[PDB]
This record gives sequence, structure tokens and C-alpha cells, in this order.
Amino acid sequence: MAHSPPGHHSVTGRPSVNGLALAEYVIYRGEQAYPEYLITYQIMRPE
Amino acid sequence: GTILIDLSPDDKEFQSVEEEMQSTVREHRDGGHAGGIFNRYNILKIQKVCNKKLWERYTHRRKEVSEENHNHANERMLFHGSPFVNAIIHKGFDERHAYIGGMFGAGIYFAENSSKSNQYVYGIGGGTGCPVHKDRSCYICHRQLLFCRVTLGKSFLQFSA
Ligand SMILES: O=C1C[C@@H](c2ccc(O)cc2)Oc2ccccc21
Ligand SMILES: [Zn+2]
Repeated sequence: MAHSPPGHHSVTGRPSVNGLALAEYVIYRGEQAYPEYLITYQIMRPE
Repeated sequence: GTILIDLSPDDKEFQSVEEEMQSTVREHRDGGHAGGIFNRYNILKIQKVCNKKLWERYTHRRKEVSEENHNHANERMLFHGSPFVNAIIHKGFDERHAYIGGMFGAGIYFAENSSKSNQYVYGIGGGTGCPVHKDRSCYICHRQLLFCRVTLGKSFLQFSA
């Protein structure tokens, strides 16, 4: 595991090209996330 | 010391989580290669993860970040897709769940798009798909995602492709 940029606690990947894409984020410390919900699913074959 | 509490599909908490899952599906530039081809999910179950130790550990660190960022933890709810969700819910996130070749470096990655985290459920690039059928687009096998509370604090902003 790497380090945050100095002075920062995480990175935000803001997609600049694909307008429909939402953001992605990166933390460098496990203790900065808590897994609250476990979701069990299937993807659905489209019509 | 983890326990899983089933939410009823009639509970509003189930419903708001389902909604964030379904409404954040998008199309992917790989045409479905990594995560398969779908516009929505069949949600089979939603469980609340309860672990005292892992929670206190999260809130302790959240206060530190907050105090370093004008009392603002900048907390989000984001999706994480991984082969190791069973280890994550019992022992928490650590460096064993880091994405060493990630675009923004070796850390633990989260998505606003549920469909993005889905691409990692069977491994990086979707791995070899479901264990049963070796199908990255399996419509039969059960998948699991986590919807997580993530402390971002002061986030470095990286514009990207
Ligand atoms: O939701 C995830 C999980 C993930 C990942 C999981 C396990 C692993 O070993 C490597 C990456 O990568 C991502 C990258 C970007 C956005 C979300 C994710
Ligand atoms: Zn399968």
C-alpha cells in the first residue's frame, strides 16, 4: 500500500472524458472505510 | 465478532440501498467484457454488517481526519467489489485488499457507479468470471458487493481519461 499525496487523505479520480461516468476514490488506510451493507444479487440479461 | 442482520425488502433502509445500487448502473467502455451485459440487477438479499471493533476503529480514524480537515470527515457511501468480501466483513479492509496496479496507485478503490464495482467482483478485469461457469457475464451465479462508509477527508483531485 502506497501513501496519500502529502496533505491529503484520499484521491478522487474524476473522469474528465466520459461524461456519464461517476467518480472513483482511493484511500491508503484500511481504517478509513467500514463495510456497512453486504448486497447479494444477480445481474439481469436485458430484454 | 461480525454478525449479519437481514433487512426486509419492506424496510425503507433496504429500499434506499437497493435504489443507490440500481440507479448507479451505467454502460462501460469495455462493452461488458469485465462485468457482463445488464442494465439492472436482481437484488436477492441485503445485510447490515455489525462489528463493534471494526466500527470503533473506523470512527477513531474518522475523528482524526476530521480534526485535520476543518471538522469535516467528507464521508461518502460508496461501492466496493471484490473476491475477498468474506474476509473484509470479518477482519476489515487492509493492504491485502489494495489495488497495486490501480490508476491512482496502490490503495483501496471505491466507486460511485455500482456497475463499476461489479467489474471487480470476480477479480481485476473480471478475472475468469464466475467460479461455476467461467462466465464474466453469468446471469445465474450469485454476486456480492459492499456498500461502504468511506472517510475521504481532504481528497486530492485527479482528472483522468
Ligand atoms: O470496487 C472496486 C474494487 C476494486 C478492486 C478490488 C479488489 C482488488 O484486488 C483490486 C481492485 O477496484 C476498483 C477500481 C475502481 C472502482 C471500484 C473498484
Ligand atoms: Zn455462473
